[PDB]
Amino acid sequence: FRNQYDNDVTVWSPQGRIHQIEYAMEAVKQGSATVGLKSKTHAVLVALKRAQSELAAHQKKILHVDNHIGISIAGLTADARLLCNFMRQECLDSRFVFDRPLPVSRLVSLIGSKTQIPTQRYGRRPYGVGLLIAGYDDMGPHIFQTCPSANYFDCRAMSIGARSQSARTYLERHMSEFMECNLNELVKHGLRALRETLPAEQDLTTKNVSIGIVGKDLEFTIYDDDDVSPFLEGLE
Amino acid sequence: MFLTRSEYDRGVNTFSPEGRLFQVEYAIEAIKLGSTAIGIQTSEGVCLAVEKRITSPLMEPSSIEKIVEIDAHIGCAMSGLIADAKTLIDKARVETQNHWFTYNETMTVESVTQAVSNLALQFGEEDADPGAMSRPFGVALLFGGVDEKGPQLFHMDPSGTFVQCDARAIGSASEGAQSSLQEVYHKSMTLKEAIKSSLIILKQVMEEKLNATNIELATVQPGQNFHMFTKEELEEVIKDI
Amino acid sequence: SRRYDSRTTIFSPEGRLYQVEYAMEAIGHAGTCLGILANDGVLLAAERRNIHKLLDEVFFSEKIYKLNEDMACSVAGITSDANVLTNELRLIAQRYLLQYQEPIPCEQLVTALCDIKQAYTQFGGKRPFGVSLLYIGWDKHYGFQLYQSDPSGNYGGWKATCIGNNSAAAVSMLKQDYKEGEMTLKSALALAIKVLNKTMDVSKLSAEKVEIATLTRENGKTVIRVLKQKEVEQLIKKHEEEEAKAER
Amino acid sequence: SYDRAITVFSPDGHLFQVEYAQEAVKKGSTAVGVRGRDIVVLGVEKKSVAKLQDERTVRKICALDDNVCMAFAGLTADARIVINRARVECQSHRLTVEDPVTVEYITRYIASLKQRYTQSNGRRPFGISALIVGFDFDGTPRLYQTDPSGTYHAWKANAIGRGAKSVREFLEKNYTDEAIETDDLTIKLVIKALLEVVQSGGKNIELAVMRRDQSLKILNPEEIEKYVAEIEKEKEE
Amino acid sequence: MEYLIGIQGPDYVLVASDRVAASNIVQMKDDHDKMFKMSEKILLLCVGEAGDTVQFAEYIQKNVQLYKMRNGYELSPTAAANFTRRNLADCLRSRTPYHVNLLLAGYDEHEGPALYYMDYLAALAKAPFAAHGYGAFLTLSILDRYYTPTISRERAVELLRKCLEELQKRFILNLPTFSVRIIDKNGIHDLDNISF
Amino acid sequence: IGTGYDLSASTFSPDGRVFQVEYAMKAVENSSTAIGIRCKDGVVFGVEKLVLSKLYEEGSNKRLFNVDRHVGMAVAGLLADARSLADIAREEASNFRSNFGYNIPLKHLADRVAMYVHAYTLYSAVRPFGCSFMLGSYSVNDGAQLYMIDPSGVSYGYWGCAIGKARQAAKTEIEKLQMKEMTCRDIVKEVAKIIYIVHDEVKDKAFELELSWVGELTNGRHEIVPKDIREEAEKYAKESLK
Amino acid sequence: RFSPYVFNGGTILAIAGEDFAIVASDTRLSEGFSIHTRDSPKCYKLTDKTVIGCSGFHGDCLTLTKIIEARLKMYKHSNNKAMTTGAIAAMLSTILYSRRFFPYYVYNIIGGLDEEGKGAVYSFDPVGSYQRDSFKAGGSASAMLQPLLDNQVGFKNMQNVEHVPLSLDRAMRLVKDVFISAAERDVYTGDALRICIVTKEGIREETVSLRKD
Amino acid sequence: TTTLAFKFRHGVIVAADSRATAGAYIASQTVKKVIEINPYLLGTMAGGAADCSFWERLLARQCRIYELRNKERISVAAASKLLANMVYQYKGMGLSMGTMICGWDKRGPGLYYVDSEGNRISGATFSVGSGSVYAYGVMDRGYSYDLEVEQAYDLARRAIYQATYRDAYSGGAVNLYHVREDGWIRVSSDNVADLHEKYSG
Amino acid sequence: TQNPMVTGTSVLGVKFEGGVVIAADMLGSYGSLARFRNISRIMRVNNSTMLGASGDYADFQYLKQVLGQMVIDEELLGDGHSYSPRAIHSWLTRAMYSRRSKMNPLWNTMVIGGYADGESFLGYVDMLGVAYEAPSLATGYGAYLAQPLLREVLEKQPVLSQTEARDLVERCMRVLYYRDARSYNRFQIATVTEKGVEIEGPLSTETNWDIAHMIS
Ligand SMILES: [K+]
Repeated sequence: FRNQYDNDVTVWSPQGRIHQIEYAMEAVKQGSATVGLKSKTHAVLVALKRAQSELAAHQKKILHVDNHIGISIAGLTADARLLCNFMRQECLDSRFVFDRPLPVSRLVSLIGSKTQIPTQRYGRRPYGVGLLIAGYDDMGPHIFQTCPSANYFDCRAMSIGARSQSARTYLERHMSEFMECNLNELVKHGLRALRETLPAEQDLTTKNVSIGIVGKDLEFTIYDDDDVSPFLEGLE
Repeated sequence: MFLTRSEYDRGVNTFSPEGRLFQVEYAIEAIKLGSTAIGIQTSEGVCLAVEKRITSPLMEPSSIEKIVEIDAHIGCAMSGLIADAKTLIDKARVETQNHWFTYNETMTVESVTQAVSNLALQFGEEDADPGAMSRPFGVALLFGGVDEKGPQLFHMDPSGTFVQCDARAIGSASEGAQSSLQEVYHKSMTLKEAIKSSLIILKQVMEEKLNATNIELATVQPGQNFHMFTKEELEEVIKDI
Repeated sequence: SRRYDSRTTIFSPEGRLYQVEYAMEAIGHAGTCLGILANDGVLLAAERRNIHKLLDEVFFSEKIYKLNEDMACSVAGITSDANVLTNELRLIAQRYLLQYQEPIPCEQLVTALCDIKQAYTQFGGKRPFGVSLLYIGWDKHYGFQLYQSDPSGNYGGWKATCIGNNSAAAVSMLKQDYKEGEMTLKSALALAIKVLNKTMDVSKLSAEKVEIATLTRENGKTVIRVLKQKEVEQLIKKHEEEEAKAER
Repeated sequence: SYDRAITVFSPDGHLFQVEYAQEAVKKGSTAVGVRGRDIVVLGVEKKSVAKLQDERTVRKICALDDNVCMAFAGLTADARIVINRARVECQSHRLTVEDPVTVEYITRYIASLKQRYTQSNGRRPFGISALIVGFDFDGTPRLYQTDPSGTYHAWKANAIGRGAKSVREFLEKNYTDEAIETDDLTIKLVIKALLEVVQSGGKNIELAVMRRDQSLKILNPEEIEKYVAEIEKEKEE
Repeated sequence: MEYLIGIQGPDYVLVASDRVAASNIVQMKDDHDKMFKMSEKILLLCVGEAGDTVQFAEYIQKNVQLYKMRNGYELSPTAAANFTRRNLADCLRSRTPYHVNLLLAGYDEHEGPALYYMDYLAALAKAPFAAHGYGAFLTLSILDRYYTPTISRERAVELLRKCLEELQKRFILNLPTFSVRIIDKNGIHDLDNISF
Repeated sequence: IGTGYDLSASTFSPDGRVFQVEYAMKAVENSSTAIGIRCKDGVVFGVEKLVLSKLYEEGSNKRLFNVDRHVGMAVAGLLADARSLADIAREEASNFRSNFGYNIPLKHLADRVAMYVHAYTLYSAVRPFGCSFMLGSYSVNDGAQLYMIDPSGVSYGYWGCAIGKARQAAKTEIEKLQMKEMTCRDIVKEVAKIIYIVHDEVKDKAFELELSWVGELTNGRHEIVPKDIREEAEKYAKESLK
Repeated sequence: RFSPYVFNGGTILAIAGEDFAIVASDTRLSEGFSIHTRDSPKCYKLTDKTVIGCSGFHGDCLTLTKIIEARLKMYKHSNNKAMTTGAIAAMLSTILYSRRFFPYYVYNIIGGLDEEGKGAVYSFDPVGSYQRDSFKAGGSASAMLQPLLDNQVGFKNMQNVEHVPLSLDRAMRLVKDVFISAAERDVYTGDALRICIVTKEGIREETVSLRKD
Repeated sequence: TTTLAFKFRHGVIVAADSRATAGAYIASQTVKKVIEINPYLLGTMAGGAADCSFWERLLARQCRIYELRNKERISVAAASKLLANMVYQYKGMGLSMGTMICGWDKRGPGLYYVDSEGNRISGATFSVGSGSVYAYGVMDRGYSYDLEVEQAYDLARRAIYQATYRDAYSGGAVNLYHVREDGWIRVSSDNVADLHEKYSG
Repeated sequence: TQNPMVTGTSVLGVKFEGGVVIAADMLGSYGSLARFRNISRIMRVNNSTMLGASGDYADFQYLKQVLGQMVIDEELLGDGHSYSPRAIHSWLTRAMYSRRSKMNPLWNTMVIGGYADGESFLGYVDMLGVAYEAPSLATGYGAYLAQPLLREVLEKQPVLSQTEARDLVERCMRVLYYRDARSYNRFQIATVTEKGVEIEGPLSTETNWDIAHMIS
């Protein structure tokens, strides 16, 4: 009858592909742009908060996960919150059992397994959300990207969401500088990458940008409308 | 294998090629069939208004409640399939009272909206327990109330996205009411002006003529609690239009 | 798997349950079973469809099932579902007896079995019980009773009804000929034989093709007795005489 | 256990299974309910007039409690199930809250049950619409209905089943402050509402009445005939 | 310890119960009613361990009322007694047993007057008269001495007052007032309390 | 060939082919090739791990897992399923050591994980794993072992194997080796040679060679190849590729 | 047989003020007629405006402290704000009653600033009942700390004395004095006294030494 | 611990002490033993303090849920039955809750006594606690349904004072409450040190 | 373990400048009987921490199995992060508390010693989950016999060298052998440094009996 390869997550296309995974990837691609970076001492997430209407406050996109780690969501927000709750629970469990912060890579591995589980069962659906995970642990600043395919990447900078390719191009051309940047110019690079996504008729304002930074001696802190101004001044 | 209809060729948790859950989009379409609701968050209160949509004169408007009380400091205006809104209202009330029981403090409006919104995509098939929901809630809710941060207004759709809105209109006439609220909203407008503006918009969008028995209006001020206006109290503002 | 699901417990676009309707067609093709409520008894008459002379018929009956001390039932439809339903009926009657130490009222047993059938047409995806039953009983509340049941879980108190092949014609004849509150056991038996004559048109109504059981009250004890071959033969012969006398 | 999603959202936001349950309701026998000053009246059409039937066993008006009673349109067996759960809930509420259930409470319970079947896995919606009538403890008469979708509203007078629209229009045109002045006027209003759709008068009407501090009373056929005769004289003039 | 008594006449069941609810050396209540009207013609006189009594009586009351509403006809006193016995016996070996001593008085159009006796083990016994508590020891001798199967209701009240006077004279506990109810073909009738 | 009988692993084609498993194999042959060669004193793995974007860190999306203190694992296909199977193999080895009190033989770990992946080739409620993987171990009392498990769940021992897009070319060039007589220090060099031969620089632009051996050189511990040895192997592979 | 609880000694004390809160505890950790460590402080920092003292079985003290920290993190994540002192007290009552039938053998005192900048001292029992107090002393030497605080801070049984408001300077001296007297008569208290002062700037922390044996 | 509650023409008076003991040690002299369940219904803390507090807080939660669902305020009988059922679910597990639930509902003033043992009895005069007997004494010698508000106040104060005087485990301040048709009011927090001077002349 | 079967006696531990040293004898006693005379009661959890356990040797073996497997999985991950001695102590405390709460205690009292990030760690944990850190730890009869000497040395001299700490441990174990009925002469000494964990044994402590002739 119908395309018979698209509805179920447990049905392989004759091309060796699962179309539900790709549709969840599209769900991520339809979300608003997020871009993250990392120096040798900091890992910054800056997100382009999108507004439903001119009278609606923009969606929160950076979410706290632990004392030392944070995420930037892009996709289905309910899936994002469920996965964020799982991350928070794992971090709290690690602090309870071992009295140490949970390493970022192991947390991302847990996320990968948890999101792979629905990839293989009937009735289940992939987590239609992509997460930019920036955290700081003993192994220096970390930034991670997780896809609905349950495949996660150890990045040096990444942008996911709508019109992400321009931000990725900017990040690629300016990768060589990020390591030696300080926090201010690192978040300036992030803001430039995020601006590369925006159309010609809009520019960054304190309303539609949020910044989350985690570093060597820095609590993970989400910077909001008023607090974004010191990072915003000096771009163009 | 015949007589099978394409109504159930897809699962509930299936994505469209554009990456949107089919059931969520269909629930959003169902929202556009509900009664129009309007909410405005001013600095001295939050007002919520909704048309009753009385089908026949034999139906008593007092029974058809489309605005409810989560607690003394939170309200909720509902549009869509009002039958599905009651589960979410009960969950919100339970969460508010649990928060008071555990912490001895009023639960933040944002926290209540978040707690209710987590239920939105908690639906599925055999993968879950027998008590699991089978379909998304066909209700959009306008949570409004006062808390430590001041007057707050929120909007939750079946997708589970909850967003803070200065002035939001939901229901059949969402687009026109939203354009009008764009035209009328100022960040420093008073609660009386908010109430009058909301009733004006409802009159503009309602098919029935605006009167004291075919709308419901409620306010949540930083002082007094959630308050439902009545006759002899809604005429006093309807007359001005 | 949704692909192979038959969707038994769903609604039709026009608002009807196809599975119940199909089971009802199956029952309508099944053996004729009619019951008549009399002033001093209630009887079940059932066409036997397996007439082949290599059958033994060891048991008490082939259509009439004794449900408790004070009640009996017949079946039109699928025999195996009939067996599971009659076992469940016996369990329900004995559960009331255990709980209250008194016989179960007939309508309560009918209601319990019909509730089970409703459960099978409400949830679970299982096909309904394609069995329509025909209950006869007695209790200290409403006296002699006759009850019909449907696969959908519907039931009705009837004073004369027929389920099975040629049920409509039998119902029409019963409506024409049943006398309200004035029908004795012998009158009801004669009417049953007459109705079965015009219902089993092809089979010519031998006494080997019908199973009749009467529920009467004797000395405060209910007696459910399957009519013997001799006396069913006598009933048939009397009806033949009456039919011949009609020509006079 | 069966866990398929029977009721799912269709395009344009319709729940087809609920609409089909409503269609099944539309094919049920007409049921009318009117709320008076000191009496509440329920009336049902009997298409099953067949004379070889025990009228007691096919009653479509059931007493949920001493002060609440209901009439239904749609599937009979689903109505039996809902009535049984409503009676159980009435008695449970009377144990736990010490007082008799208000009409709106059992109406909310029935509506919630129907809505839960609308949204839970592996069961179809109840194909019944109800008319829950009764008196509150404070002596205020009430009248509600519960559609298969689970929405419940309060009505001064309503009709469910076939000819609901016709009887609803008749009640709209004939429900005034004078038409419910006395008990007999309410009885005649309900009978007149049914006569707009029933094939023949009297023989196809089941009419139960509830008044203050008295249980439900099933009006016998003789009373229905005498009332219908009274409407006949009233219509002559 | 609480007190119950029942006297089955030819056409009635006279039941009386003390009204004292003490939870210490002090009596907290002096107008306690330990009779439960399960139906229009059934009374359940429940005594025993606190909490269990009210919960069990209300459970049986809910179920009897549900039977009435579900069927349209009341349970007979025999049927209600057997239902009560079945529930108590089922809970006997459960994790939450009910420690209650019961008297089930009732009238039926056919069976006539009925009086039933149930101990906390759920041992049912139809008796012409029965009693519970430590006052049963003092009063059952008088019941044996003076009861006859054809006792009138006025003579039954006199005999019951004799029993209560015996309690007042030779029983340590102070039970000043007793409720009195009679179940006749007309239903449950409240008689004047016997006080001292 | 299909369109009616390829909807579930719980369905047989008219000619007895489970098409879903074959589609999983189709998935695994569209991934970068991972090769493993067994020699006298261990097994050396090799992966042509493609770098999809240069924004990734060196070492992202590793395809050479470490499932127990003495067992390695090379993967091809979907990486999510590869990681899930790596965790399954880790859990199997952990349970074996907990119950029987010693290290799991690779001949048993391969069988256990192969049966686990076979359990997903039978039911309509699950889907076959889209990853074929290799396992390699060396113990003094059992020698060097190399096994492959594919989505069907078949386990065979190999003196050398390849999984991915360039399986055929990699096997053709591996056969030219005489691995039965060689040692790990040379097999790593040859594995780099094979990976660089089978790689195409025109379709997939860039890749980083990920190597790891387990053997007598490492006392049975499966370790990533030291950085200097990887540099020497890549130098030899580039010079040979001329 | 097996006894899950051992009394590990330790005394805690909290005094609330107009703009401060003092929480003090000994560092002695004991078991039977033995000393485990002389540097086990029993005052834990929850927020910048809350410090909790735990005395009793040390295992339950540690577990309860970690549960409280996890719950503050949960509340901050869910509601995007820190947990006020009264909310912490109510949550601790609920947590303690979560194990009513296997009670924590922990005596709890929560001292910190309320939302109006004043001191707040909340006392607890093992099963969870709490009330707001001007001052409370818990642990082994509670019976020896409490009467003197009643006489001085509460000014009870004292006539013709003006009820001077309590200051930080006098409260610290009184805490030090009551603990020096407690060590001289209670075998479980001593080896150090850690005082935590909850003030608008933050949590200060002193340590005064008192006798070892 | 002594608490009392009695109904009269102008509501129900609730009075309680403020002493909590752990053995012979006086843990606190300022225990608030009248649990303000909600502005229209009071509670009493007698027995295990944490038990009464927790279960009456759950009662408050359930009552507020009831008011939200049903749009009408819960009756004293319903709240008492809720508490009795909740506690009876834990029979024999060691709960030591004994409470007097007070309020004014559509059936006039309401007073119920609920304990962990399972009792639920209404009444016009109740007093639960260790010093409950000394409260019964003078409360019964002074009670009359036609009492004035001031006379009822003084009766409750004197009853709690005498209970404190005799019982060693009862003492502290005499908190007194008055439940009227529009809620309850805290009238006094008199200390027995001052009451001794008032009553000794 | 509601009742122990074969029990190990005191386990010692003292911090020093550059690591910690823990000593425990090689005996598993079945009550009074000295059944198993060469069992090792010191575990090398990883390169940075070690664990000496008194109490039931069966529960110690189970916990040794669990910890070893956990360290194996940690090494399998191969992501640089490794369990600190503090992390092992916290996990051990949580495990023992969870086991007491289920009324199935692990009848061990354990001494965790480690050296990570240039800091010496000495940790205590018992069957009831009581945990703390001290410069010197003694378990069982060592707390009454050996711990006084450790404290009287570390109070005067807060920091000890490796040789001083080793000598003090040897003296304390000599005292324990003198005055503990469940002691054994043979014992091991394990030290953590920057170099790792080294276990030396079977060591024997010299004893003096010259007061035998005095007693008459
Ligand atoms: K001391």
